[PDB]
Amino acid sequence: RTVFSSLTVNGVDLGQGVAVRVPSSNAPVTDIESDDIICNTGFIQPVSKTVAAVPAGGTVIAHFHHTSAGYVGPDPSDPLDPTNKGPVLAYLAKVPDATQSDVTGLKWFKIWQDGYTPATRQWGSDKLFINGGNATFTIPSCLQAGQYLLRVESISLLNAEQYPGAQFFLSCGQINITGGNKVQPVGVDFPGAYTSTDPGIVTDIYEVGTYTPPGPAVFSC
Ligand SMILES: *[C@@H]1O[C@H](CO)[C@@H](O[C@@H]2O[C@H](CO)[C@@H](O[C@@H]3O[C@H](CO)[C@@H](O)[C@H](O)[C@@H]3O)[C@H](O)[C@H]2NC(C)=O)[C@H](O)[C@H]1NC(C)=O
Ligand SMILES: *[C@H]1O[C@H](CO)[C@@H](O)[C@H](O)[C@@H]1O
Ligand SMILES: [Cl-]
Ligand SMILES: [Cl-]
Repeated sequence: RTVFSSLTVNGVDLGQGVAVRVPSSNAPVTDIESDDIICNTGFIQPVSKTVAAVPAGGTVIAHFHHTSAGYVGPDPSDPLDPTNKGPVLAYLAKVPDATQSDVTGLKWFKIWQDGYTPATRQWGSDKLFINGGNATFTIPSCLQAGQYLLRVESISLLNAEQYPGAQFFLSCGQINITGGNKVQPVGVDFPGAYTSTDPGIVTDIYEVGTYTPPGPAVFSC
């Protein structure tokens, strides 16, 4: 179990819960056809009305911790329980207002993921753990400036031998991309992009040889 609950933008920590819609607990989303797959559910109120200004090309850290509280000292399952092998993924969607409550019907493009490396048997979850919950990635430099949601997700495949089984731990950050260019990427639907036939979602981790994370290929400029 894990929760994305804070952001750093080009080395500046924004603060616990700031510009993130933080779920009330670390309970997983398990239904890929639920609207809960978009940005989770049951947000801590009142939800932040901060929209983090981020230059296109800028470096963002999405901070995962074991619980919705963020860092509360030593915990062997902070940022996640390391037995919970799986990928880490980041997506953006262009939105009219990054504080708007309705997150349905958006078009999500993947900007980063950390899957599995067979030769080292290392998962993105392992790297996330080593990195103290820091999922660090850059915002594509060519993107159209404006308001976006930043969906960052940790998937535990520990029990993903059938569907339902995969456990999805995700939140949406609220960002305002500045500078940039004019690229408006093709995105996918949530729900929709993840299906019960995807070997990225239905996976026996004790029988993994190669692994491909679910969803579209990573967008690059
Ligand atoms: C995960 O990310 C956190 C949150 O940003 C990392 O902590 C931060 O690390 C930075 C960069 O090394 C520290 O910056 C330094 O600040 C000191 C003064 O406080 C200054 O003298 C240096 O010039 C430098 O800019 C920052 O202080 C620190 N912020 C925290 C701890 O809140 C953390 O290291 C990352 N964890 C892992 C395992 O990578
Ligand atoms: C954000 O900052 C990182 C270093 O923290 C760079 O690697 C990246 O190019 C971007 O400037
Ligand atoms: Cl746990
Ligand atoms: Cl460009």
